[PDB]
Amino acid sequence: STIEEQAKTFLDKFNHEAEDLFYQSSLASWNYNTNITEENVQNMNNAGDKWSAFLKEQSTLAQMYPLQEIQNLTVKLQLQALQQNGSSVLSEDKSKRLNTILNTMSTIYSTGKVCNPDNPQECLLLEPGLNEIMANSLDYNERLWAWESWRSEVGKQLRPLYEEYVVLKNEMARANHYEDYGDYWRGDYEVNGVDGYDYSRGQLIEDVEHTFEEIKPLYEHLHAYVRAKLMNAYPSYISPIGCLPAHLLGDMWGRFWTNLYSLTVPFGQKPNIDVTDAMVDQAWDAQRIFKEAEKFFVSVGLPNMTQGFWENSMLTDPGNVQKAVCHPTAWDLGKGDFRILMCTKVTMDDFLTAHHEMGHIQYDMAYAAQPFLLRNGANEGFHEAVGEIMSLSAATPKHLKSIGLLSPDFQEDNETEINFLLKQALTIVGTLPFTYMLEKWRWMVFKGEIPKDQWMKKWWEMKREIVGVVEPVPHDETYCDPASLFHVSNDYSFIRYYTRTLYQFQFQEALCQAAKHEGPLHKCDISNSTEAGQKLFNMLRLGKSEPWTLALENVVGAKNMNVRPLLNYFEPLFTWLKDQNKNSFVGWSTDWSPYA
Amino acid sequence: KLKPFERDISTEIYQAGNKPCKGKGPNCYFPLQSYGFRPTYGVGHQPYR
Ligand SMILES: *[C@@H]1O[C@H](CO)[C@@H](O[C@@H]2O[C@H](CO)[C@@H](O[C@@H]3O[C@H](CO[C@H]4O[C@H](CO)[C@@H](O)[C@H](O)[C@@H]4O)[C@@H](O)[C@H](O[C@H]4O[C@H](CO)[C@@H](O)[C@H](O)[C@@H]4O)[C@@H]3O)[C@H](O)[C@H]2NC(C)=O)[C@H](O)[C@H]1NC(C)=O
Ligand SMILES: *[C@@H]1O[C@H](CO)[C@@H](O[C@@H]2O[C@H](CO)[C@@H](O[C@@H]3O[C@H](CO)[C@@H](O)[C@H](O)[C@@H]3O)[C@H](O)[C@H]2NC(C)=O)[C@H](O)[C@H]1NC(C)=O
Ligand SMILES: *[C@@H]1O[C@H](CO)[C@@H](O)[C@H](O)[C@H]1NC(C)=O
Ligand SMILES: *[C@@H]1O[C@H](CO)[C@@H](O)[C@H](O)[C@H]1NC(C)=O
Ligand SMILES: *[C@@H]1O[C@H](CO)[C@@H](O)[C@H](O)[C@H]1NC(C)=O
Repeated sequence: STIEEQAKTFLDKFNHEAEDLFYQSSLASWNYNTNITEENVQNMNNAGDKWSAFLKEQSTLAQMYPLQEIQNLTVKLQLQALQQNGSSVLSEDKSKRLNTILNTMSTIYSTGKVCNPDNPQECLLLEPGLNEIMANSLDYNERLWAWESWRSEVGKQLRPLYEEYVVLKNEMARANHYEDYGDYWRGDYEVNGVDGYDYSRGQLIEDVEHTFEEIKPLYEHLHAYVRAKLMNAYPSYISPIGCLPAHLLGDMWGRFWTNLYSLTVPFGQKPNIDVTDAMVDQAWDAQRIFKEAEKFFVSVGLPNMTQGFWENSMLTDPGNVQKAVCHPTAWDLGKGDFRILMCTKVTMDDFLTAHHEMGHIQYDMAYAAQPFLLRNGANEGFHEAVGEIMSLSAATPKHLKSIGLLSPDFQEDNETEINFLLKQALTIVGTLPFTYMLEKWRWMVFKGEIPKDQWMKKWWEMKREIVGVVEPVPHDETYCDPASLFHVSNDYSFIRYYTRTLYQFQFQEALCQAAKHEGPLHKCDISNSTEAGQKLFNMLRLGKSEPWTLALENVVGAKNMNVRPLLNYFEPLFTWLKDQNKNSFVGWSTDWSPYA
Repeated sequence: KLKPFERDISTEIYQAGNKPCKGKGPNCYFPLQSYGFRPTYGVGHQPYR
């Protein structure tokens, strides 16, 4: 034989073993999730440990295969991933310290709490009441104090841990050949070895900056409109032309502006699409919702769910002594097994979440025969975009009218459509500039350009300059404001959602164009469009065997991410915001400070 | 490839690489492998008479 044959046989053996081992680990984790017992915990821990040990030993053995004698361009990528993912370069003490830091961060974030002053008799965690207080309470002073207390009790105690973690990550990057930890994170989208499709790790920063610059007018118009609306509620606490406080965003972290939709609704008198009432009146249960979702997936040409999925996916929680997590998740165990774990209720939001999970499962079902190492998408945002486009297509009123839950006599006009577009904007675009700002801040903290003793000062400068939101109460270097977020606490890439939005909007526009859809873009459906389904399935089967640029071009015909679909989807909303902001100043004033 | 009416069953050491793997070592596996017929398993691991 030759080196190529040896590598192919080794990869096949590793894939066959890893499929079974990962299936066992995922099955144990699913048993723990749907049946929380000590034995299930022990089994899941043992399965995960054995899977990790198998990955480590396989990666260690794979280091004997050079990457300069492969002409398949698929075996080489798999071997490189095996060598770089399951193997370790840091010393034992460094890895132990990093794992200890991660465990401490997870424990402190999971059980974080703060409560009323001068009364430690009773206190509540962030999840039970603090989110409810931030999303429902209208008291400016209490919300400001709660935000300040949470930041003080999180960042002050997380600053040493975050510093140690980032120093260890910088040490790991120094041991590596990449520029820094942020460079390593950006290298996920890097494509090499192909002429005409090569990519660079540093291009992502410039692309994200360009997209943010393009989206700047829409976001600044939205911020000006929100400030003008809030001026009628908190005129003294909010400057008429200044920056909104960070604790008036409807949530602790200020990620999403959806919680303020009810307070600042442009038109509260227009009728709303209430499918929950029709679902309740017509006895629409979880079984019927799942059947309708399967029917919709069949209509777009995707194959129906089989008996294995139905008997493996839980629908409703058994309850009583049995307790399970209600976080909606989709399971990809391999071996032709896929499960959905979610607590489902009769709401439109739960319908959208169910469509999201079903789209993710269908995406996971598109590489059943592909190798285990190739059973994944080229880009981390493609999976989320595929999961979300089905929900976006189902969320349109056309499908609701077709099913019959929406009244056939319902009408659509300027006001309702503008309100829907503004709700979608507050849901999606409300975090995209925040996403860019936080990803850039993580890039700087990983690279180390910003001095550590100036980390907080640069964070405040970025918040006052790019975000356009002024801090109600400042913090010195003793605090760590970003550490209060889940993504920063678990050290996850904070660019997935920004790319996912563009990918899903490009896919939606391309499928609407392929479906010969007519009328405004935001009222489009692909329920009876099989050409769009075939175009999507062309990208679905590619997986990691093809570059992400080629996969995107096969659907939308673009060599890079574009925000033009996003801008076009909200063009009437942009015009309405421009018309409304005639007498409202647009921009952020850095000199002004609420704290004198 | 086999021959008509064959009963080849052997968990012997497969010659996967170029080296004469008469014993054991790296890139040395076995051709015959366990199936694992599971009722939960669907396509690829289902019994057929
Ligand atoms: C190299 O080795 C690493 C591990 O050492 C592998 O990394 C794993 O990759 C998979 C897929 O790429 C990851 O699975 C996805 O993780 C995402 C991360 O989210 C985290 O946070 C959420 C809470 O917000 C948790 O629920 C989640 O478990 C993660 O901890 C998830 O967001 C993804 O969920 C999405 O898809 C599912 C369907 O699968 C939907 O149900 C969800 O709603 C959501 O849309 C998904 O779970 C996995 O987390 C990675 N592991 C780690 C430790 O990060 C690489 O794959 C491997 N590379 C190879 C082999 O080439
Ligand atoms: C890179 O390595 C992969 C893995 O071996 C190669 O894929 C293999 O390609 C051959 C054809 O070139 C496939 O053979 C198939 O045989 C059936 C008959 O059983 C026939 O109907 C098919 O049309 C096909 O010819 C083989 O199954 C396939 N193996 C895998 C695991 O996918 C690939 O060709 C290599 N690439 C290069 C450039 O060498
Ligand atoms: C959960 O596990 C226990 C013990 O393994 C078992 O008795 C029980 O039937 C399982 N299911 C539920 C719903 O409790
Ligand atoms: C899937 O769903 C049902 C199963 O009987 C059927 O009506 C439908 O035609 C099926 N479609 C496909 C593509 O299998
Ligand atoms: C109202 O609808 C008309 C369609 O005839 C459109 O031209 C106009 O821009 C809409 N107004 C707003 C504020 O969107």
